[PDB]
Amino acid sequence: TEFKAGSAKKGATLFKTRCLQCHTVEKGGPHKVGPNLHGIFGRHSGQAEGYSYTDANIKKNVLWDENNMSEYLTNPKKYIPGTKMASGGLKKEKDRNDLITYLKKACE
Amino acid sequence: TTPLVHVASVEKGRSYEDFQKVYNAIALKLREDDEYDNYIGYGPVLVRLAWHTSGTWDKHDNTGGSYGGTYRFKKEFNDPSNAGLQNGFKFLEPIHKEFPWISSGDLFSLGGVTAVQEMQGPKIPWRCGRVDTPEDTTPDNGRLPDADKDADYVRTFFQRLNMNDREVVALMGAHALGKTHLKNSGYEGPWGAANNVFTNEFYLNLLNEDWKLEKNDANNEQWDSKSGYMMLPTDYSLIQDPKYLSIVKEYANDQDKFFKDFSKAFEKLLENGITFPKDAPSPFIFKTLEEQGL
Ligand code: HEM
Ligand code: ZNH
Repeated sequence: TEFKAGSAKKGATLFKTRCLQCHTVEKGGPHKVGPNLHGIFGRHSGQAEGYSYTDANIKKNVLWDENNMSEYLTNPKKYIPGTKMASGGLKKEKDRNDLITYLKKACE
Repeated sequence: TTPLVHVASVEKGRSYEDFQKVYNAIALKLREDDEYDNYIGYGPVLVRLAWHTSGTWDKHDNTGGSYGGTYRFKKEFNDPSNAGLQNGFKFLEPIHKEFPWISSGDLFSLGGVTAVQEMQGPKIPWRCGRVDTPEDTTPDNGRLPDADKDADYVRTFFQRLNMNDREVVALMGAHALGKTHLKNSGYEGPWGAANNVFTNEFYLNLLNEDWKLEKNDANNEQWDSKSGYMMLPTDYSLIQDPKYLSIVKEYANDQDKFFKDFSKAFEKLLENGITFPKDAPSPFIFKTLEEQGL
């Protein structure tokens, strides 16, 4: 596709260091500062049960596919204005592709 | 004799446009070298650098401060309280060799301002003019604060930096950035989850979390939460004191008031002990990398 496909092993370090302070590793997994990312791909924004999302995150209502996903990781507050997702962003294409590849496999 | 007077002299024929360029080179390397400290970036070590080079000030005799840029000399460089900051200097020297005209103090302080602004924080007015002083003006170690203390210490410590209750609570909000490293200070773990984005998380986590006092692997005592975070004794003391507690509460409700007060305080901290002539330029407000299309 336009997004390559590469790393499940390398994105595991990128996830554990840049996301795991919230982002969980299992289904039924807890929401913390942020939601459990299981079943994220193929689901709309702001749909995970038991969590309180900002109006802006549910409002944006976009289906999370690998492409609009990497436009969100580059700058979270420009794609969804008003989001409480306190993250600077992945400025490198390799970093985004490697992580989406891990997220495609881990959030099955 | 009265204290020494440190007059701010603008670098020979330099203006806003020249400093905006120094900012951009830093802000870009902040975006480029994003691998450091398990992807927190060099953002926090830069604001901690600007604070330590300015934290050496003594209002009584005007010694220390950001002016002299004395952090380059072995004595202050090797301060046990400046541990880990060597990484902030290695990040800035390739940028100093690209702009050899800029003074050391101007660079370290500009590093702090660039980092806060880039980590989506408030706009911090910055002034040029700091001039390099020699090895004999380098402040003797231990002027910086101890973490294993209480509210009474914090209040009397900052009095030396000419800071009031509202200023120190505001300045402490910069702890929303980064972490404490065991190999550096004897304390381990972050204050929040958003380690590289300037928010009021510090205050929220202070009052909203479940704090239990434990000991770490360096045998020092710190407050840990179930969420995996931490707070230094000086941090926790902000909710123990009744006067500091009502300001911690205010910033937890209003982030825009916090952003308004930090910028006033942080600027003051970096400009402490520097005299600006009346012919000197009005403070610069730098454009972020996002504001210029990057
Ligand atoms: C670089 C890796 C990252 C990736 C793959 C990423 C991806 C995502 C995605 C896709 C969502 C939207 C979920 C939805 O709407 O259903 C999200 C939400 C969230 N993630 Fe991240 N993120 C990253 C890093 C981080 C970091 C640094 C933190 C820790 C503070 C974090 C915290 C959160 C939070 C707080 C939300 C919830 C936002 C809200 O409720 O408004 N993530 N993340
Ligand atoms: C009282 C007082 C005080 C004290 C004691 C402290 C302390 C601390 C410590 C101990 C540490 C650690 C080191 C390592 O690395 O390990 C930190 C860091 C720190 N810090 Zn901070 N602080 C303070 C103030 C401060 C201020 C005022 C500011 C600013 C404005 C700051 C900013 C900071 C930062 C940002 C950091 C981070 C760094 C890194 O990350 O590296 N800070 N602290």
